[PDB]
Amino acid sequence: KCDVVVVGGGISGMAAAKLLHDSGLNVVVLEARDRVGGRTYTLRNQKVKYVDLGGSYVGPTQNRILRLAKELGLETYKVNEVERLIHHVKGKSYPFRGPFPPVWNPITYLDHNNFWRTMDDMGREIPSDAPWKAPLAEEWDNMTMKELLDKLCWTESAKQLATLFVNLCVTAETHEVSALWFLWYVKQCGGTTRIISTTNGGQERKFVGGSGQVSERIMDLLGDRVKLERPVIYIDQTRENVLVETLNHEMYEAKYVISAIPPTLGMKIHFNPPLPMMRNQMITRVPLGSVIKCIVYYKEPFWRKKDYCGTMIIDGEEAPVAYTLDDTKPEGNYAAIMGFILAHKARKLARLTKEERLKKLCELYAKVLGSLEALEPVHYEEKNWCEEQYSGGCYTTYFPPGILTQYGRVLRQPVDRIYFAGTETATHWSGYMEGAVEAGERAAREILHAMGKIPEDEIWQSEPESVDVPAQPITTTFLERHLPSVPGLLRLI
Amino acid sequence: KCDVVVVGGGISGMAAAKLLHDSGLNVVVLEARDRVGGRTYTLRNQKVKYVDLGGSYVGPTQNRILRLAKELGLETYKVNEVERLIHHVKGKSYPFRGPFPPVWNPITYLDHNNFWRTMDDMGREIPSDAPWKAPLAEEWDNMTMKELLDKLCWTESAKQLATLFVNLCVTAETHEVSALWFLWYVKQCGGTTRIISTTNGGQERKFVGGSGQVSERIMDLLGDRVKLERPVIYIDQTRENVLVETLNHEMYEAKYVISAIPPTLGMKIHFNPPLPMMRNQMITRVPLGSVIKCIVYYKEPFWRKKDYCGTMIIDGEEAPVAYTLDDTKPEGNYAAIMGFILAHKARKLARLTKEERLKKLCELYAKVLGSLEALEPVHYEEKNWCEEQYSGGCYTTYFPPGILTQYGRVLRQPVDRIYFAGTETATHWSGYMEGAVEAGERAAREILHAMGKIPEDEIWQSEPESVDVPAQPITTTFLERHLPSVPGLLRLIGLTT
Ligand SMILES: *[C]C1=C([C])[C]=C2C(=[C]1)N([C][C]([O])[C]([O])[C]([O])[C]OP([O])(=O)OP([O])(=O)O[C][C]1O[C](N3[C]=NC4=C3N=[C]N=C4[N])[C]([O])[C]1[O])C1=NC(=O)[N]C(=O)C1=N2/[C]=[C]/[C]=[N+](\[C])[C][C]1[C][C][C]=[C][C]1
Ligand SMILES: *[C]C1=C([C])[C]=C2C(=[C]1)N([C][C]([O])[C]([O])[C]([O])[C]OP([O])(=O)OP([O])(=O)O[C][C]1O[C](N3[C]=NC4=C3N=[C]N=C4[N])[C]([O])[C]1[O])C1=NC(=O)[N]C(=O)C1=N2/[C]=[C]/[C]=[N+](\[C])[C][C]1[C][C][C]=[C][C]1
Repeated sequence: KCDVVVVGGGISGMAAAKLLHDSGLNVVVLEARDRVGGRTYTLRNQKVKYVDLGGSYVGPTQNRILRLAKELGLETYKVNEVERLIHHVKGKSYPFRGPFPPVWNPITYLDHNNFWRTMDDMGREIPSDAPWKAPLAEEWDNMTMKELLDKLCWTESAKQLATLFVNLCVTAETHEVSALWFLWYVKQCGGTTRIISTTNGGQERKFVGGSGQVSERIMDLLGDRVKLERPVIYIDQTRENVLVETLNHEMYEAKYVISAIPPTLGMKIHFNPPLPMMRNQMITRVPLGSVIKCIVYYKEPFWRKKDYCGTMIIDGEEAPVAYTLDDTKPEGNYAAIMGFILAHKARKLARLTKEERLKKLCELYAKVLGSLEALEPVHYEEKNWCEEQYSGGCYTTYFPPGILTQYGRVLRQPVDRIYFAGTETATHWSGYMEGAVEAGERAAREILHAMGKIPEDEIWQSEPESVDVPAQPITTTFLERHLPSVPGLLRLI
Repeated sequence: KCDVVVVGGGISGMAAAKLLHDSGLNVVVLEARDRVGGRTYTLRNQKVKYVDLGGSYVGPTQNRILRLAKELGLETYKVNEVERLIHHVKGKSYPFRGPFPPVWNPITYLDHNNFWRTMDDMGREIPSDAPWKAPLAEEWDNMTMKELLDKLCWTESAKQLATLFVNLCVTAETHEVSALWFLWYVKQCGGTTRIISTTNGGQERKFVGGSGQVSERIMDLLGDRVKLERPVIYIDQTRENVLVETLNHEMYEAKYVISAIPPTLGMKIHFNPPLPMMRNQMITRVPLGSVIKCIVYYKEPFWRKKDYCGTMIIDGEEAPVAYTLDDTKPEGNYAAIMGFILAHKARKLARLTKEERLKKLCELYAKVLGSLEALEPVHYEEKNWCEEQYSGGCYTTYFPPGILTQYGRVLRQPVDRIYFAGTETATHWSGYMEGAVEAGERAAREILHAMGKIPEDEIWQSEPESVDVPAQPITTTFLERHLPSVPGLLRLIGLTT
């Protein structure tokens, strides 16, 4: 028994556990599996030395995990983006530089340009704070991303790219998801460019040694306080001190509980009293994406000799993987290529043996890169989050049509003495590790204010720009921002 | 410890507990609350005598619950449909007879006609057995019912009626739901007419005294074997006998477990080993509807004197309730009007005090019936399932866009020795009580075949027509089935010639 019990073992949890504890409070972290990273997990073994099988990239805009990571003595390193990149469409590879693949036909350049531009216009109107307050909230929330794309794109080229863009960020199908939501999501990281970018944004760097380290080291900083194998089963706010209880068959009491489960996973616990109605149902409507992350390892980074860094953007159904990044260690060390198997594909491809899938991955790469070499892997590693009981799937939680709108404002409303962290709770970079920190921190601070050691003021707190990962702003073009849409051009005539 | 553990206390479970037990097997029903009715619950108290707060109607098509009901000595009674009915639109009531409200405008008579006609054409094409197998499964599954109506309906009159038709049957918004799914649902009951009808189909009869009876009585036939207050928390197939465990802190073991939790509510349990990928994620994408059931009681059934039985179909937002049935006991006894608060409205009006809601319903009724009398309730009763931890919501589970298609075929794939009941699992009338029976029974039988006391043959079993609720088929009209759509008419117009 203690002061405050935290229900998740992952980054948001620990971040929060620590904040509290750096603050004198007596904390305890109930964590359900033997490891402690979140959807964050770092394999270590001679063949690979280390690989993030969970989440790794981290960037310019993400001032907080950067910071936390530093305090625990960790270091960044940039991802390879020196050579050229590839957009392989209709069976051929086309190389290029810069964040964005070039388009040929004017009546298409116009389209694409409108597409993204429009995503951003549409977002500039959604408070991150609270998406459900947008002038057009409902209209956008009762529509599906596919609907939007269908309405928005006069060219197939664009319709597909956008699909992919989407398949790629969040984890599912243009048809699986609320427009209002997805629109929110992108903006809440600073829009298209920031998010899609390797170099001046989202996927610039990985952490030396693994993002796993983040939470392990906080565990180290915490005493015995972090209890592994402690699936929390049952929470009771009935009396005064709160009781939490473990599948284990032990009890803990405190005067507060932060929960860092991904929202759905709340169903995993039995509450008494019952949750208020909105929450109770909300927990039931907000699932997780599906993805298998895969890493194929070669003797050296053969791509570079062909003046490709290993970034492939790949169009089409026949392809197991649509996006690929270089995963070689910072030293020229373990040549590898990283790749995601998204959404429906993640479920189709699951049935194959690991082996069967490597063949597929390779063959693809050999073809896209154009090099027999890819046919000669030297080691493979993959994780399929789909199958994880205590995670539910990967990257994040998505919102289907009906929902942000109706159940949205509940996600982080406190229930008596339970407050709620978790990346899916953030406001910046939710969905990503940074999110997961802002969350926990904001949470815990909520509890502090409750206990009276701090004002409304200091629940929400600012993000001092890191010095190691400075951020430069986003640039537009008179042309880029006044060319007509395909319709405009039509009306112009 | 025992033979087979069943996880739900509701109709599917009991139905199934029984079947097994009628068969010599050593059963046990772990149920989580003090009661035992499903999303089936019967209030009892002088003011009311009894009222189903949960699910009550039952009808011509539903050959099994009728039957079980009978074996336990229960009796049907038809619901009032002698007087006329009302379609209240744009603020006026229009009375009528027959299951279907009449429409003025031909250019609209045609539309409606096509609307429903289309729903059935569209469903003659989806094997109930396995909806995901339709020639156009995907296309229809990545579409939302709102899209379909939008695409399908050339007239507001129709778009609105249809919307309501949906808000009503399932329990969500045209935009929350998969076309493919909803289509499936309707057809899996035998289509529009069967389903919408009071008299010759869906809502013909209530049981006397309450549906609750059904499951209680089985609990009676069952020994102590039914354990209330036993939230199952944890199920372990690791070894050989399976262990299930209660929040209570006691353990049962068996050689099979039937689960009768509505699917999502699986999450409620910790599995080891972990459920296979698909199931693990499916449990998570398939929620329930939202609805508050409401019953207002009057001195006598005043509407009848006005030659209305109290069936109100009510269009518009300004309305807390869109469908209303007479609930007066079969004797002329407790004058009452039943009504549903659907979908978004369920959540909007939830904030109001019970009181605030009564004023609202009444006022509503007073205007629609046109009768100061309704301003004079003599007692009120209401349930809001939205707030129920061990149910999730009401009538049933719905599938959003992505999903029947992908995670569908798992709903009832067994996992080692866990087999899966619950209405959400049926093939007929799923979503309804009948369903829940077909499920449970079929389930159990699945286990029988496992143990080798029965062949593949007898897992799925047929449905002998009730004598007391005989069923007559669905009737079409040369005209009904050849009038053009508003498009057809358009294309017909060929001034060219
Ligand atoms: C999975 C993943 C992947 C695969 C990938 C990725 C990721 C992921 N990410 C995301 C992250 O990870 C997130 O954000 C985080 O992690 C979250 O965290 P949190 O909040 O904490 O949650 P978690 O972590 O999970 O934790 C949880 C915990 O809890 C526990 N439990 C449960 N239940 C329970 C418990 N206990 C007791 N009782 C009970 N019941 C569990 O177990 C745990 O422990 C990401 N992120 C970042 O940042 N980075 C990266 O990299 C990532 N990744 C990704 C991304 C992708 N991208 C970027 C791509 C792209 C491209 C182009 C465009 C766009 C995008
Ligand atoms: C709710 C409802 C309402 C409100 C209404 C209705 C309904 C309902 N219904 C439906 C029914 O209810 C269903 O189907 C059934 O009941 C189901 O059952 P099952 O299968 O078994 O499931 P349940 O019952 O829920 O059971 C469950 C059990 O389990 C338990 N738990 C949980 N969790 C747990 C447990 N244990 C251990 N552990 C754990 N974890 C619980 O508690 C329980 O016990 C219906 N149906 C019929 O048949 N009828 C009727 O009436 C109904 N209702 C309605 C309907 C409506 N309508 C028809 C209307 C319309 C109009 C026009 C057109 C169409 C429609």
